Amino acid sequence: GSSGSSGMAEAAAPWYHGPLSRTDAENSLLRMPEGTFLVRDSTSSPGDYVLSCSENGKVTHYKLSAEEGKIRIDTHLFDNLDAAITFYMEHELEYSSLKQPLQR
Repeated sequence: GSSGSSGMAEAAAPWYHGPLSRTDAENSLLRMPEGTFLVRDSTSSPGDYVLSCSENGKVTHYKLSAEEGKIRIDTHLFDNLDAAITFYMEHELEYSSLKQPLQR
């Protein structure tokens, strides 16, 4: 058909970047304004995730650990990743709230 794969792609969330490293997350978010965020596979723990954020003139990283198939981050427990992202849109994370997904 077309180019064709633009249909879909496939519908991981706009903020999800897969097996991205820290250095690449940091070189993207240091170039973006504050409150730009992404989620990636965890560089220390297969099946955990990591939220990375542009905050306070730097880049930050927070673990989204798997707990009975739900998502643990700091002390908080959410049903899934999009609920954890939505919570840090309504509330501040550490230095600011989430504002926009990193482009791809």
